[PDB]
Amino acid sequence: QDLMASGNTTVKATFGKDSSVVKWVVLAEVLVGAVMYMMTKNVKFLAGFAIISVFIAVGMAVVGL
Amino acid sequence: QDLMASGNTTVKATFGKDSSVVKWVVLAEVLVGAVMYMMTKNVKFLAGFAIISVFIAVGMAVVGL
Amino acid sequence: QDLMASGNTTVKATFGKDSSVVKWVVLAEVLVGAVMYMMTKNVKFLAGFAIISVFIAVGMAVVGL
Amino acid sequence: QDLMASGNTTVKATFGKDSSVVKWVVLAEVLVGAVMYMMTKNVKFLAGFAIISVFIAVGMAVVGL
Amino acid sequence: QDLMASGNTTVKATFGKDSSVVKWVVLAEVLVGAVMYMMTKNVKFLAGFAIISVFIAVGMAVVGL
Amino acid sequence: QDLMASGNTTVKATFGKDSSVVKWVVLAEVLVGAVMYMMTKNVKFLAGFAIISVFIAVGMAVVGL
Amino acid sequence: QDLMASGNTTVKATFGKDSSVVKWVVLAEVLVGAVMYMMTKNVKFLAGFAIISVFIAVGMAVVGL
Amino acid sequence: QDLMASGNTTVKATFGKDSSVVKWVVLAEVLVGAVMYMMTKNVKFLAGFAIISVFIAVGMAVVGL
Amino acid sequence: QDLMASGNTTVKATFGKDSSVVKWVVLAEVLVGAVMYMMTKNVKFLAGFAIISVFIAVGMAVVGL
Amino acid sequence: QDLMASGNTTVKATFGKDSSVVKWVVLAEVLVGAVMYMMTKNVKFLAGFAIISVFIAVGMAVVGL
Amino acid sequence: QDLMASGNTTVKATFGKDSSVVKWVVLAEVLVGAVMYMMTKNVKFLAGFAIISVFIAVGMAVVGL
Amino acid sequence: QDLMASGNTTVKATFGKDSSVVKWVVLAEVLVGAVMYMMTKNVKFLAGFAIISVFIAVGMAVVGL
Amino acid sequence: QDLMASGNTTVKATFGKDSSVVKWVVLAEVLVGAVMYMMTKNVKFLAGFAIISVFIAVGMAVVGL
Amino acid sequence: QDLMASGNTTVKATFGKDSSVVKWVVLAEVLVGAVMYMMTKNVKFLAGFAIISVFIAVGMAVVGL
Amino acid sequence: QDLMASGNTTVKATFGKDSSVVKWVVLAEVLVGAVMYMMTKNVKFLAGFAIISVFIAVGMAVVGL
Amino acid sequence: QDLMASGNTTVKATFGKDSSVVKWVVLAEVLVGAVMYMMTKNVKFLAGFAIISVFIAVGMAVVGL
Amino acid sequence: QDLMASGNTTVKATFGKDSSVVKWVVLAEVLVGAVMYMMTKNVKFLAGFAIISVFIAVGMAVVGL
Amino acid sequence: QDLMASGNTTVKATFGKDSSVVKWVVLAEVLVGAVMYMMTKNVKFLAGFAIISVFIAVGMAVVGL
Amino acid sequence: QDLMASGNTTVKATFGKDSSVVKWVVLAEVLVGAVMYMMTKNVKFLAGFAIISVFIAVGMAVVGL
Amino acid sequence: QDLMASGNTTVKATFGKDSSVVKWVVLAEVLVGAVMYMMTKNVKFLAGFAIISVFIAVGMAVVGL
Repeated sequence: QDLMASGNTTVKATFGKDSSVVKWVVLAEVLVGAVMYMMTKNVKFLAGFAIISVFIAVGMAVVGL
Repeated sequence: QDLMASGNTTVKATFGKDSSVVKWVVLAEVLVGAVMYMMTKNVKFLAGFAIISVFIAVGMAVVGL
Repeated sequence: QDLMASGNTTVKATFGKDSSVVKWVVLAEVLVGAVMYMMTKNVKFLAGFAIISVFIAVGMAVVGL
Repeated sequence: QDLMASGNTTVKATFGKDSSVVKWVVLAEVLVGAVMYMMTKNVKFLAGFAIISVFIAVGMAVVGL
Repeated sequence: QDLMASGNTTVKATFGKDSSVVKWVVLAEVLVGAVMYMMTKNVKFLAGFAIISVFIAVGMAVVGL
Repeated sequence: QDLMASGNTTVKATFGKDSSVVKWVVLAEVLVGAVMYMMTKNVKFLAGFAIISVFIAVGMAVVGL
Repeated sequence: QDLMASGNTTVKATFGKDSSVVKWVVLAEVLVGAVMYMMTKNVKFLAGFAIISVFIAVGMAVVGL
Repeated sequence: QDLMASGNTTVKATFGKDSSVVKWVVLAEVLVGAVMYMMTKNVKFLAGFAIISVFIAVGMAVVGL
Repeated sequence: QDLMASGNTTVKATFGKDSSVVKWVVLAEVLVGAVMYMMTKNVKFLAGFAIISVFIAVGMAVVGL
Repeated sequence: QDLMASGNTTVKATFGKDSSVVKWVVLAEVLVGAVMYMMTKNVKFLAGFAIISVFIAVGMAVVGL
Repeated sequence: QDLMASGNTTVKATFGKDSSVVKWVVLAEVLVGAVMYMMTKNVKFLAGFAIISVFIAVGMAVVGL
Repeated sequence: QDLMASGNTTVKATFGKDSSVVKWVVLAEVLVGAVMYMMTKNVKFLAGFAIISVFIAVGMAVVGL
Repeated sequence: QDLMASGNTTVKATFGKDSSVVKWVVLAEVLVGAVMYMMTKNVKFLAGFAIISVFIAVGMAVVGL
Repeated sequence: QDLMASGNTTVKATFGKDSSVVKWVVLAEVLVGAVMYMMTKNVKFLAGFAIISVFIAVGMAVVGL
Repeated sequence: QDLMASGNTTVKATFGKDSSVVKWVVLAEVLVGAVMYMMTKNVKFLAGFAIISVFIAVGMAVVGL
Repeated sequence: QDLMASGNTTVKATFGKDSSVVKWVVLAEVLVGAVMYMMTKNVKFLAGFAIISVFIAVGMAVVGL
Repeated sequence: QDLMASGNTTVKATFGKDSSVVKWVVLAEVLVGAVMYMMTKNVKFLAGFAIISVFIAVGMAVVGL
Repeated sequence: QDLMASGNTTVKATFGKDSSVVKWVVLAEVLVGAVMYMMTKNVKFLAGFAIISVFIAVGMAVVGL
Repeated sequence: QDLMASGNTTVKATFGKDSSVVKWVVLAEVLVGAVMYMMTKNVKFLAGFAIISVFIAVGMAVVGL
Repeated sequence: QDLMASGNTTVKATFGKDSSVVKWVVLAEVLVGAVMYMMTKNVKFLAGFAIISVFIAVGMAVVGL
């Protein structure tokens, strides 16, 4: 017998490296930086905009099925 | 099956590179600079007015769906 | 569907290039210069009176919706 | 007589070091970090992404049948 | 024989993507944000107002019968 | 059959865009700003006074039944 | 049916544009300025004395029921 | 019903244009000027002695209940 | 036949808009505010003193038999 | 029948506008101000000393049975 | 019945206008001034030494049972 | 009953007008003056050496138990 | 017949205003304050040391049989 | 009958004014001051070293059996 | 019975006036002064080096078992 | 039993009067003087170069284990 | 007859002051401190390492059979 | 009988003074310092790097079986 | 048995003295210095660029497995 | 297994010695010098223009992957 936990894993395709879910955060990332940059006017919050992106890239690349 | 996280993403069009949400901050940006410039009279707070703008541009351009 | 962040943006008209909010700072600008010019008697604080004005102009002109 | 608790242990192969079940968490791991990193923008939540991975590795390696 | 769990599913129409039940939360959403925004005056609670809406949209769209 | 969740929705009229409930927060909004402005004397807390208002406007306008 | 959130709104008359509650802050306003002006001797804290007043005026005028 | 925030407002009479509280600052005003005038020997700190006085006068006169 | 759940509803008069039970909380309200205000010295806890009062008013007014 | 929640309300006289319980807080009020004033040496904590007093006055006056 | 919150109020005599507890702060007052005066050498911290004293006097005099 | 806050007040004798604690500051006073006089060579820092001394004297004399 | 719940009430004498049981807490009170004062070094935990004592006094005095 | 809560109260002698338990905190007191003084280098944490000591003294003296 | 909190108090000898633990801070003391003196170059941080030492001395001498 | 805080105190040898750690600061000392001397060209910053050195010497000599 | 609850009490020797079970916690103690010290980098978690040890010592010494 | 809690204590060898588990933290230690040093640029976080190391050394040395 | 915490420690190779993770900070180090140097234009932030580097070197060299 | 922290490091190419990010600061460098040179007219701010450049060069050259 094979493993029955499988089937679909469209879940991947749902969460896939390019999917709906993934992109959203980046917008939030872009938003929240612009958000928090307003009050502080510190150049801080513009980071994961780079980082998160490449983070998720290798992050997803680690497994991503 | 496709990914079911999708549908609309009018959310994009709601947050889209030219949308309501985006522009607001810029005003705040323009405001808060004029705000904080008053007390300090330092030429500092006039930056992201350029930066944030082009920031969000490429920032949105990074993904923006 | 359209973006639901919209509606009014009388907020613009509230913050609009000629609106209530905008003008106030300029007075403060004019005031605070006269303010700080008193103690220093340095010709410094008479600037953004020009600058801020034209600043906000193009500043608002950048987007201002 | 042998032990009758045995048979299959495809359960292993179902939970096996590389199986369906295992990978899912990592995605969640990658997700939730990106999740919680948004609100805090603290570099914290990017850890078990390394840790959990190698954790489960030796963790599974401890027994994993 | 067919499935006898069926019949009506006016329940859908009762919970349907546009129904009574659905809308209520959004008001609460709009309310509670205005609620909690008062004490904190943090721009936080104005989110699901967007999110929940589009959330339920695709959320309902996932199945919604 | 129709949906039985309905009936009244005077609740709307109770929470309606112009109703009792709505206005209260604005006062609180006006109050709490004057409140917190006292201790800080920062021009911050005078915002949602604009924002919340127009916020609820489109916010209610999003659905508001 | 009408909205049952109503009744009294003497609360208004309690918070009304001229009421007890309103005036208090102004005194505090006048006080705290004189307060903080002592230590700094900066002409700063004499502002909302004008501002807050007219602020609350239009502020209350925005809704104030 | 009337507003129940009222009653006493002896608080006024406690803070009243001529009351205990009011006068104190003026002494401090007179003191701190003499204080800070010593170290600087600049004729500066003798101002609000006039200003604060008339300030509070119209200041209290603005509302003062 | 009429409903036999009735009779007395002195319970109302026992809980009535002006009764024993009602008033107690207000004292507690007044107390607990003074209570918690001591430790924090935050102006917070002086609210429901207004709110609860008018709250119960319309609250009782909603039905109160 | 009358309401049986009544009887005594010596509780009032126990909590009465002049009673034991009431006064205590004021001492604490006077204490804690002197307390917290020590560390900060900010003139802040001397307030409710006035406020709380008159607060409880009208506060008790609101109902106080 | 009388109020049972009473009895002793030696607590007063424990906190009384001349008691143990009261005096301590004044020493701290005298100390902390000498403390903080050292680092700043600003004539500031010698105040409540007068103020606190007379403060507590009338402060206690307000009620002090 | 008497006040139980009492007992010892060797604390006085520990902080007493002539005690250990008192004298220390004076040395610091003498030191820090010599300290800060070095860099400035301004005759300033030789003051509380007189002042603090007599300050603490009457200061302690105010109460000092 | 009399009430048979009685007899002994040495329980009182066991819990009596001066008994074993009573005193223990005070020690704990004294201990736990010294306990929690260590970590915080906040002057807080030295209170019920007064309060609890007089609390139990009138507290016991309320009935204490 | 006597109270049976008694017996030993070596517990006192275990917690007694001079016992093991008592002294420990003082060391911690001495330690934690030296601890927290390091990071701040504020002269603050050297207090209860006096205070706690005499505190516990009268504190224990209050009852201490 | 004796007190059972005792035994060892090698803890003393572990924390004893000359022990491991004690000395460490002094090094830190010496270090942190040299640390913070670098950035400020203020002669400040060379104090507890004397003070802490003699502080702990009498400090330990106060009890130190 | 002996004190178990001991063992190694190679920490000393790690921080020892001649160790790695010690010397570093001196370089920084030499550096920062040359650093800050550049901008001011004041002969000031050449001091602890002597002082710190001999400072740490006796400083370490005070205890240094 | 003797007590039959006895026999073995190798349980002691199993839990004995030096046994397997005892030591484990100390490692955990040492571990968890190093654990929690990482995230906070507060010097806190290095305590029971001393305390627990001597704690269990006298703790076991209290009875330990 | 001997104690049956024993056997293996490879757990030691698993946690042993030189084992896998031990070293990890040190890396984290080295990491987190470099981590937190970035944002603050305070020389603080480089400590337990020494301390934790020698800490665990004697710490493990205390028992470590 | 051997210790089962082992296996991989590719984690080392993942965090190894030359690995991905290590280098990143240095860039940040180089960045943040250039970052913070801009606003201050103080020559400060160019340090750990040397320090952190050699820091991590010996730091990793301390254990690094 | 290899280290999974890797992948991309386009991050380098994103931050690479010649990349977008790098150049920006230099402009700011050139700007801010011209900025701050205006007010002071001191020849100071024209430095890192050289320095930062070559700084980042070797700085990046130190590692830069």
